[PDB]
Amino acid sequence: YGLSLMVVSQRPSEVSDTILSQCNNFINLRLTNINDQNYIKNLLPDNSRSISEILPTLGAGECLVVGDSTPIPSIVKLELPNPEPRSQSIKFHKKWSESWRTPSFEEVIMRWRKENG
Amino acid sequence: KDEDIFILTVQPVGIFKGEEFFQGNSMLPSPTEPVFLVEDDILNKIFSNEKTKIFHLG
Repeated sequence: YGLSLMVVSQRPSEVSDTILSQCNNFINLRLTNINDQNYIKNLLPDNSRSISEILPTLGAGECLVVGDSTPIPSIVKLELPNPEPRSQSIKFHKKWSESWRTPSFEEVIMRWRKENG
Repeated sequence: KDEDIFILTVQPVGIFKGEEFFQGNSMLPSPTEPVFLVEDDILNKIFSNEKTKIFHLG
């Protein structure tokens, strides 16, 4: 019917094996856990397992590509996108270095009861 | 051959270029390639971040 899935994860050993068994193309970044490496090796072909020993030593921007679309499993260096994704934290340490601030409790004790509850 | 030779075993931890440190190397040295020890200042530079809200541990 024309539908495809891209599954992104950082703990492969905690995802269902039913869905990960339908994957044909694998992009692997740095991994430092033995269980994850063993699971990936079991999922990956033997020739990739021979070169899989480079997973703990992979740097920044380099990924191991394995699958049918490539003639040989390889190591590829990518380039940064433009624009770049970014999250929104509150920087605990940076805020803790400022002066003392007093929140307005009168306003925040409201909105617990919008009109009468 | 009645001569003493001192041999060492080493394992890499990263690669640095210029005056900054990055994790991971993905490249390995070849035979006939020099080694140049290390100085105490570069360790201080690596383990002391430039601002970025440094927190001293020990």
